[PDB]
Amino acid sequence: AFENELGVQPPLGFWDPLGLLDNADQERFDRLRYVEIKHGRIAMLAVLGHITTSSGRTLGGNIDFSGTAFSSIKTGLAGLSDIPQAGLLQIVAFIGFLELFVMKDAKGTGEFPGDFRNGIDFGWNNFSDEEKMQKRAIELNNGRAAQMGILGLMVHEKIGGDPYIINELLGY
Amino acid sequence: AMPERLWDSMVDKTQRSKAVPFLPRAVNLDGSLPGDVGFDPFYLSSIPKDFSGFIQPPQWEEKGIPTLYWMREAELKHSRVAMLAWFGWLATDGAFGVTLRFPGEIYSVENIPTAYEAHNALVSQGSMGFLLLAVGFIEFCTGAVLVEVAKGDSDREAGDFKLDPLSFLKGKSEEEIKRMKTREIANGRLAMLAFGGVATQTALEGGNHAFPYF
Amino acid sequence: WKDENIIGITAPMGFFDPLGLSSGKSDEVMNLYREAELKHGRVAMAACLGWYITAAGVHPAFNSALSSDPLEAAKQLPTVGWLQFVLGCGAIEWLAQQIKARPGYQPGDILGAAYWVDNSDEGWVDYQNKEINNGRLAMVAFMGIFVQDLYFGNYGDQIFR
Amino acid sequence: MVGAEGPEPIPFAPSRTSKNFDPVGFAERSPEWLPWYREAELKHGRAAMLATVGFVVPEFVRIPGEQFSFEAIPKVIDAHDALPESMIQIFGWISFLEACTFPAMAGLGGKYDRKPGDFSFDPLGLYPTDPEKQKKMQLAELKNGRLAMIAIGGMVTGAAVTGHGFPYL
Amino acid sequence: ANFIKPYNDDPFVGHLATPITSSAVTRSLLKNLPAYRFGLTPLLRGLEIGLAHGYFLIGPFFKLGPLRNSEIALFAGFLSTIGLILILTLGLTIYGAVVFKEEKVMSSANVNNLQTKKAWDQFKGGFFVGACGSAGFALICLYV
Ligand code: CLA
Ligand code: CLA
Ligand code: CLA
Ligand code: CLA
Ligand code: CLA
Ligand SMILES: CC(=O)O[C@H]1CC(C)(C)C(=C=C/C(C)=C/C=C/C(C)=C/C=C/C=C(C)/C=C/C=C(\C)C(=O)C[C@@]23O[C@]2(C)C[C@@H](O)CC3(C)C)[C@](C)(O)C1
Ligand SMILES: CC(=O)O[C@H]1CC(C)(C)C(=C=C/C(C)=C/C=C/C(C)=C/C=C/C=C(C)/C=C/C=C(\C)C(=O)C[C@@]23O[C@]2(C)C[C@@H](O)CC3(C)C)[C@](C)(O)C1
Ligand code: KC1
Ligand SMILES: CC1=C(/C=C/C(C)=C/C=C/C(C)=C/C=C/C=C(C)/C=C/C=C(C)/C=C/C2=C(C)CCCC2(C)C)C(C)(C)CCC1
Repeated sequence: AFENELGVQPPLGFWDPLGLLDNADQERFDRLRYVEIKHGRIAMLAVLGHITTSSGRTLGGNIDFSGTAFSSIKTGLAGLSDIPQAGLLQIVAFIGFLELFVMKDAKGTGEFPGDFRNGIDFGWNNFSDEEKMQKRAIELNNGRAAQMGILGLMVHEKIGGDPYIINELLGY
Repeated sequence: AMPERLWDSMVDKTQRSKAVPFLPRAVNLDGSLPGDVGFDPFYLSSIPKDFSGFIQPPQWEEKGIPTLYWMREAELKHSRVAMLAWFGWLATDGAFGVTLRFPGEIYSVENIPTAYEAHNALVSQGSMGFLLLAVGFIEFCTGAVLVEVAKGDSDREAGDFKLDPLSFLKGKSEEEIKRMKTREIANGRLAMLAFGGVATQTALEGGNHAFPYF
Repeated sequence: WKDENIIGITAPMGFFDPLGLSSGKSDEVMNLYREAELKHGRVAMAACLGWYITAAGVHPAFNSALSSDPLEAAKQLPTVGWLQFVLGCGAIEWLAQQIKARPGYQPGDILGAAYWVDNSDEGWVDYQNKEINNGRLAMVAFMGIFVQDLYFGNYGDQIFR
Repeated sequence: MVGAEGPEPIPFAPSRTSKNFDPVGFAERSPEWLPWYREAELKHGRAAMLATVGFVVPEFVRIPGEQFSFEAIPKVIDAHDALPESMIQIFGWISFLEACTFPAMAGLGGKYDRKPGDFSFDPLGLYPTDPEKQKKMQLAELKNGRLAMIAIGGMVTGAAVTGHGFPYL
Repeated sequence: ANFIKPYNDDPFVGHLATPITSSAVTRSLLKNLPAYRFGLTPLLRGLEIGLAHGYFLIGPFFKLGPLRNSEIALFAGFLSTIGLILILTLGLTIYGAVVFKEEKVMSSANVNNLQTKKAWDQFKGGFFVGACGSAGFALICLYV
């Protein structure tokens, strides 16, 4: 049923070990696709906002009026308590306001789950149908690989000193 | 697992044991033997091995004892020894009023205060070593029969020896014999656990060596 | 696949598969499972044997260490002494991929014994069960002795010694 | 699911029901394990019902003896580690009862005539005559056992958190 | 079970099919060695072979040499690997000059065949390039 879709490719093939798709309709799957993409779209950006801070490139000046600085705040989970409280309240209300209104398919004319384009074509018909299925799988596989990356970066920074468990070998 | 299981040739999935009604009855148990309530939760009667092999090895000739038969013969001997041993352990301790001891200084109270130290004390002396030889003669003269019954050449019941010197049972109806036989078994069973009690307590850290051993 | 791959089905639990990890799966993902299981057992059987010999005292080349979680993972040098070993197992894996892309191949038959036996000689089926049943007992046993040393200090026998 | 009773009208607090409760499908996958599953579910429920009241009564009663007392042990959560001479002993006698259960487990399934969980244990005589009341009777044991499995997991975990008396509040 | 049968179901042929002769390890291994690999120009067949031999022939000359304990221990022996390769190549030239016969008809549909005079010459020259180059490669790898 769902064995020939975007998301199925070598080496593993159709990889359903637990068996969630043995009793899935179209509606059951379309929820699984729509959000595994969404989990990946967070994690791919969670790689980008994260590497550039541990490499040291920080925003110029102080953060606010009252004088907290971008360079003082550490990378990882320990930097969440150095940001002010009202600074965290602006970020969460942003990503709240994001998903409530503008990450949304309001016209109902989405071609697939994960489509937020809302009927304003950006050159997607420029892509041929094979090139369409290529780019949709690259986002997903980088989505799936970044999830295990950030889950790496969160667990290794809690256990060890730096998150970069792979840069730890052969000299940091 | 694809052979025919061994649980079927020795478990009889039609009836249930009187003792433990949730288990099915072992195949060799019946109501035939005295003192039987179908009690075999570990299915020991059902082991298809020849336990006469211990006396004579199976490579001597074709031969086979029933497993149930060898068990009854054991249980009677375990009963008889324990009925005398529990009784003899207390009687030399003075649990029946009189401290019953053999004549002579060596078996008196001063050399052996209670029965608990009679095994180690008599073993050094030799009286223990002598009784080992005296039992040895009887066992050898009475354990050869197990072989005969295992060759099918005898119709003797388990634990049956023509030992009735006072003629308790000559001419008794099989109902009378079976009831008497059940008494050998029920009193023997209680005395197997009585001796296991007395020998255990009397050997822990506390525990006296008086008639009551608690 | 369950009815054609009888190897592994024994008396304690004829085809023990609770949780339905095996229920309604294609051959290719099933054949992966058997080839994974056989590989895990083989490594664990060789690890158990290699751990007991280093534990018992006989550790021959340079006379370094008795406890063998120190010997390997803090102590043995990362740059060469681990690089080569993993490289040497990598050439065996590469060789086994050439083994797997041939006709008439079993899930775990590197030696290619199916060229002399069709799996219907019970002695062959029976002996194979010996390898895989042991392989299974070795996977749990290596995990038991690894947790025993990762957490405690004792790395030898806790049951008999 | 058919024949073997147990799924009945009790609304779950998420908007689903227990009219046929098998989310991950243990009935359709390996149904040969179904007599082992019921037999497991029972023994987990029977021991949890006894251990629930087993936490009730050692607050106010305390059977005569110096070894366990309020002055000896105030916190009944600590009766486990501070009476180990009684702990191995209860463990030893349960092993005699669990050992006579093996041959019933060895033919659990179609080979032996008995239904799982069903000891021939009725001294008092309270299991009724006909199916209408008997299936209702077996069903009341299931829910009371399941209510008691989740109960003591909340009672014992509560006492480590709160460290208080019997309703924990 | 039997793990030994007549090779290619020919009982009278003088060969035995054992796990040392025809097992899955020895089949896939030998089929991927350059003297038996499908899809190789006879130059390439000789190149690879030479690339793998000149590299280890280095070792016993540099270590157990007559000048092994000198400041020119690496030079002494490298030169003597080249002299060993010159003798081996010389055995390859003469072998093919006598085993194979020149072709009359320009007819040549298999230019890939190794067991011919033209290809053996290419196979011989590839051995000499790969063995002198691998002798020079670990001259760099040991100079460290
Ligand atoms: C270990 C205890 C146990 C066992 C063996 C069973 C066994 C069974 N239950 Mg049951 N149940 C239990 C506890 C248990 N129950 C509890 C506590 C509740 C209350 C929530 C229920 C409520 C319940 C309902 C409402 C129904 C069943 C039904 C069934 C039967 C079919 C389902 C099945 O095969 O899955 C059981 C198979 C298992 C392998 C047991 C599951 C054990 C899992 C794998 C443990 C994993 C962790 C778990 C989620 C606990 C979370 C705690 C923490 C780790 C997060 C089967 C006889 C159905 C029935 O009667 O069918 C006729 C039915 O309708 N159960
Ligand atoms: C890598 C380990 C591994 C793998 C891949 C397998 C795979 C397999 N086993 Mg198997 N097995 C294992 C370990 C493994 N087993 C161990 C350690 C035991 C001893 C209990 C067994 C006992 C066993 C029996 C008796 C039988 C099989 C069978 C099978 C096959 C069918 C069942 C199935 O599809 O499960 C797929 C398995 C997996 C996808 C991997 C398991 C996933 C694990 C990680 C879940 C949790 C692990 C565990 C709970 C960790 C806690 C314990 C401890 C190690 C930490 C399948 C090829 C059956 C067979 O041979 O059919 C022909 C069969 O009858 N197995
Ligand atoms: C997972 C398997 C495993 C791993 C990772 C190691 C790792 C280690 N062992 Mg060890 N060992 C193993 C299994 C393993 N051992 C087994 C099964 C034995 C019994 C023969 C030994 C016997 C042993 C001794 C006595 C010593 C070590 C030592 C060592 C260290 C140096 C490597 C060495 O000299 O090995 C030596 C042994 C081998 C290289 C053989 C193991 C590999 C087997 C499976 C051979 C299979 C190869 C392959 C299948 C066949 C291809 C070639 C063949 C056809 C000719 C290193 C930490 C030393 C050490 O660190 O002590 C503290 C040491 O003194 N090994
Ligand atoms: C998951 C995303 C994520 C999260 C939670 C963080 C978290 C953090 N970053 Mg970081 N960062 C990330 C992604 C992330 N980063 C990316 C994407 C980049 C580069 C553009 C950086 C570059 C960066 C710098 C240069 C600095 C931080 C800093 C910080 C800290 C303070 C917050 C701040 O000023 O944000 C700064 C956020 C940005 C500069 C860019 C945010 C970009 C977001 C993720 C885009 C997603 C929403 C977007 C509108 C989606 C577009 C959809 C479109 C189709 C409409 C905090 C620990 C500061 C600090 O103290 O360092 C420790 C600091 O100086 N970050
Ligand atoms: C299981 C039975 C049993 C055993 C093994 C013993 C063993 C012992 N008793 Mg004892 N006793 C028993 C029953 C037993 N008693 C009974 C039932 C009584 C009371 C009637 C006594 C009364 C008694 C006294 C009064 C004394 C002992 C003493 C002793 C000790 C030394 C005796 C000695 O060396 O043998 C010497 C005795 C003999 C060699 C007698 C012959 C025994 C024959 C050979 C046994 C075979 C016949 C037997 C009845 C079976 C018949 C055949 C069978 C097929 C039916 C020794 C510890 C002495 C001691 O140290 O006290 C502390 C002591 O003074 N016993
Ligand atoms: C003189 C004077 O006045 O100057 C002072 C003023 C003042 C105010 C003091 C100053 C300051 C500090 C400022 C302005 C600091 C600003 C900080 C800022 C602006 C920080 C943004 C973070 C954005 C994040 C984390 C985005 C996360 C985005 C996330 C987590 C997502 O993944 C979004 C996701 O959406 C996708 C893509 C798709 C959806 O399907 C799923 C979701 C929704 C999950 C200065 C600079 O010092 C200057
Ligand atoms: C014009 C405008 O205004 O907007 C446009 C801008 C633009 C650019 C066109 C846009 C776009 C598309 C974008 C931005 C797409 C971005 C995609 C992105 C950023 C995809 C990352 C994947 C990362 C992965 C898979 C990492 C895995 C990493 C893993 C698994 C690791 O191993 C981590 C590892 O760390 C450990 C644990 C240890 C170390 O030993 C080793 C390393 C470090 C390796 C938008 C959205 O259209 C908006
Ligand atoms: C706790 C005590 C217990 C013992 C001591 C015991 C021992 C033996 N079991 Mg057994 N057993 C259980 C309990 C016990 N089994 C349980 C709970 C199950 C269900 C999981 C179970 C399942 C099977 C199957 C499926 C088979 C089996 C057999 C034998 C066999 C003879 C071997 C021989 O001598 O060949 C012996 C000694 C096999 C048979 O009869 O044929 C080969 C066979 O298939 N069992
Ligand atoms: C012992 C053993 C074994 C074996 C092994 C071996 C035998 C190996 C070998 C190896 C080798 C034997 C290697 C080789 C290598 C080589 C090389 C690495 C080369 C290189 C080269 C180069 C790179 C090039 C050169 C050049 C040229 C040609 C031209 C000019 C320029 C140059 C110089 C650049 C086994 C596994 C069985 C098992 C275990 C044991």
